[PDB]
Amino acid sequence: MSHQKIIQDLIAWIDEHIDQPLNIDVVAKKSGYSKWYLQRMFRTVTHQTLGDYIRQRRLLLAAVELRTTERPIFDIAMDLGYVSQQTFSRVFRRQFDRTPSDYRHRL
DNA sequence: GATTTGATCGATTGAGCCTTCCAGTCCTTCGGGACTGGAATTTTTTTGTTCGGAGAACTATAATGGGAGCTGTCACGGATGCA
Repeated sequence: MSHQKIIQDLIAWIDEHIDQPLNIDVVAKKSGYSKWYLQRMFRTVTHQTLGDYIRQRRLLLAAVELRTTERPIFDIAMDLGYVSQQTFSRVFRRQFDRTPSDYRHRL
């Protein structure tokens, strides 16, 4: 099996258990690889970060789960990768130049 | 609820550490799928012998008419063949 098939399955791996408390080290058990072999191969194809990749969409899916539902932000930290809200809001201001609170108020 | 700061898990990746994925080439080895001579075997028809079989003429005292066990009791009738 060539390597361009695996990252097609690696992105067919991730988007189904984002509401789960998921990490990179369980991907390496499911893909059988080591913990380090995931992060070299993503740069030949995407030229982005795969360590922050599973952390990017826990903003992007909390950009619709907070947006559609009436969920408050202090349960997003304990499940979607963090421990407190003071770090979750900072990753948003580097990505899309916004704060989480005034992200919904903009119709 | 929005942000400011210290260090540390992870690992931005960079090199550095190690055999297999598999086209099938080829190998010496060997009984199968090619039909075969030659040698054995067994009938399958063929040849022949011969004992019984079986067909056949002849048998010269004189012998000159059978019945031979039948039909033991249906009676009514419809045409018949005489008369």
